[PDB]
Amino acid sequence: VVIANAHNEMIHDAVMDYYGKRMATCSSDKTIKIFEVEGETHKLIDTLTGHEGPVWRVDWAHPKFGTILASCSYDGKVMIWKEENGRWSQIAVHAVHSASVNSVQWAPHEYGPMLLVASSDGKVSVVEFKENGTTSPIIIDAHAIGVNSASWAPATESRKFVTGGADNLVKIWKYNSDAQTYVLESTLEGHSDWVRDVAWSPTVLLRSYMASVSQDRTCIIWTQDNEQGPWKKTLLKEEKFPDVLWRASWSLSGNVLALSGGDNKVTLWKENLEGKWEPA
Repeated sequence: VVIANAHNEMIHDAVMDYYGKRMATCSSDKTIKIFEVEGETHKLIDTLTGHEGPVWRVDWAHPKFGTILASCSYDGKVMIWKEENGRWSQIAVHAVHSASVNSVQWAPHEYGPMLLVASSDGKVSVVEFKENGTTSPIIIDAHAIGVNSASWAPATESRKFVTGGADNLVKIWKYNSDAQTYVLESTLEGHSDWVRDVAWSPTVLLRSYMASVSQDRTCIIWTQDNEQGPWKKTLLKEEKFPDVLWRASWSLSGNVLALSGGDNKVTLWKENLEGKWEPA
């Protein structure tokens, strides 16, 4: 179902609506594109523009609040646009960070219309969209050099999300009505280089599963069982993948690992009966 040459500039992200019927591509050309996919067809609708620097990542909001797609660019700003009347418009612009923003994912509709922003400005922001338009932002420093990922943890307070460091550190953050904002929990060390990406699973089974990919060219699957329980570092393999590792994605169900390399190859992984990993 290829959509050959969607952009002019190299593409940095390919995400779909909750109903895999409409896509969203973003590139360096500072532009994002909306799509329609059927059997093998690709209808190109609008092309989102207002981004000064290369767009990095984008994320589809839950249909619960209509059609909304958020994008983050080098321009140190993340922007969201809705699709009222089949015509794409820019609803709000979030630019609190001072430097590139490399990741932006939406919170489980349960939580609400929340967006988690992680900038290379070393900080991270949490923003929910009220009514009138003016939101109440929440920012908290998260890493030394910077921040590269900010995946969320499923619903359960009890609001958690993992961060990937520019300083090689993976962290866990849980809300706190007494602290007024998300505070640190874990600080799982493991990578020798920078944490390129970290995604948290929705697999509600007995134990929690977290993925961490990095310039150190390895994935460390962080498995923990309960509050007490510490996270068990686990090398996806006791060798190095020839190139870096940029993305890690969790399948809806069946909990399978989508590990987008850098050697330009995508690999899939599963945890056999023991607790190790194998292809698919």
